[PDB]
Amino acid sequence: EPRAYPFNDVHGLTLAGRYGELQETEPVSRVRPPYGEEAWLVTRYEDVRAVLGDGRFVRGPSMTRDEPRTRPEMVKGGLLSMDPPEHSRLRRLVVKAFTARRAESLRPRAREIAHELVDQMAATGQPADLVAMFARQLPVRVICELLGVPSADHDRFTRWSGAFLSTAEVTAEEMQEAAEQAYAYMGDLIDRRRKEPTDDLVSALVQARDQQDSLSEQELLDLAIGLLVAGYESTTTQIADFVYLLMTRPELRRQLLDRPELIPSAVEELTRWVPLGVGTAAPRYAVEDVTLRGVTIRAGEPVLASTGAANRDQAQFPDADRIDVDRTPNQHLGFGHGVHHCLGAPLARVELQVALEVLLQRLPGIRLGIPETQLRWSEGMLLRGPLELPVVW
Ligand SMILES: CC[C@H]1OC(=O)/C=C/[C@H](C)[C@@H](O[C@@H]2O[C@H](C)C[C@H](N(C)C)[C@H]2O)[C@@H](C)C[C@@H](C)C(=O)/C=C/C=C/[C@@H]1CO[C@@H]1O[C@H](C)[C@@H](O)[C@@H](OC)[C@H]1OC
Ligand code: HEM
Repeated sequence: EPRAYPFNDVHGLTLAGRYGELQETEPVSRVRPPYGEEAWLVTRYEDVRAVLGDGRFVRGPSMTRDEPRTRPEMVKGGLLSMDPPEHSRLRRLVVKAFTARRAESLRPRAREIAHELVDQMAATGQPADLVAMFARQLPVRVICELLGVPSADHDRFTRWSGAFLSTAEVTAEEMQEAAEQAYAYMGDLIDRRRKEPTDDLVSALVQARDQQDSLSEQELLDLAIGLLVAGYESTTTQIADFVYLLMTRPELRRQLLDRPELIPSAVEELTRWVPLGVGTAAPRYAVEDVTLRGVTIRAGEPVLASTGAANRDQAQFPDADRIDVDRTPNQHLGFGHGVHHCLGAPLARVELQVALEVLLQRLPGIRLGIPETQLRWSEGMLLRGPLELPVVW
């Protein structure tokens, strides 16, 4: 009676047909995930937005509940596990430091890094793996620039970070050692910056004040590592998926080569269209009974709000399955909605823009150097994207 979930096949970016059916016949329905409790699934744009934006739907129970999910282990904590007012306080301090202006200031360093990565690929000759050499490299290096990790330390910081990716095949202790190295280093960097501040985010986070409040020592550290993990795999996977789409849809590539000024709009349309998640936004828990589409979600029940399906809802987006780089309006939920809206979105936007700009300017003939049907797709079961993208140019 509840349907087995996820519906998405991980071996591709296709939106499961089941979503559209439910948007039409059963917009609030029951699902059984591979791990964790049965939950409600909400699929219409208006309802998904309503859930992520409604005060009666909270994240705190995540910490004491068996969350609907695709993997046996549970990754808990961070800002996304918090509710106002505690969430509000931490978020006000972070954004006071992590401004859209800071994000934009990073575009020139993001481009320089992107050029380096493309040099390194040209150096080893076609076919190069776009995933290993570029997509897994650009976002963690940009996070290094953002935080203020000295250039000398970018390689070891990148090495430790790759062990946090859901696609890493390392043992538990290997991952554990990489995490303790990342924590110790970050705590030390924070301590330097406190007693000798520079222009980087760690310095600004240390000095951030809000009506006499400040971030504690532990807060600073947990927030810095939280930015890394929230900002690495997401961006890496979306770069891979966007270039995969550029390489397999000639009209998309051609539109952006003829008119690179369309890249920012194409980044929005692709963020809308790509159902990047295997499943949904982090479960929200009802704090009281809430009636939605005339179904009563009872207090305490978990609710999985699919931004993947919402972004492809025909009721909100004309001809929703079409990728249209000029689409307007495009009020997609690809960076979420409500108090947990992606804190890093201006910088993600910068990176994704830069990735496409540099790749298209350096390698305008970039294309797959194996057939599409032979691509290997990640089975990490959190996000969808290719494990390797061998490319020729
Ligand atoms: C795909 C996106 C997420 O990836 C993840 O959720 C990463 C999960 C990986 C797969 C985990 O590693 C696995 O642990 C198992 C116990 C063993 C397994 N192997 C060895 C067989 C191993 O692969 C976790 C436990 C790895 C550790 C280092 C970790 O805590 C990772 C955190 C990364 C979270 C990533 C980012 O999501 C962010 O999660 C936070 C909990 C939220 O607060 C928020 O960030 C502030 C969120 O992004 C919106
Ligand atoms: C293309 C890349 C990215 C995508 C598609 C993405 C998407 C998201 C989405 C959908 C959420 C809301 C999740 C939910 O409500 O369950 C979120 C939250 C968050 N993101 Fe991102 N994100 C990206 C990149 C980044 C970057 C680069 C950073 C930081 C540098 C970042 C930091 C965060 C943090 C800290 C949160 C939790 C915010 C909160 O709970 O208050 N993200 N992101």
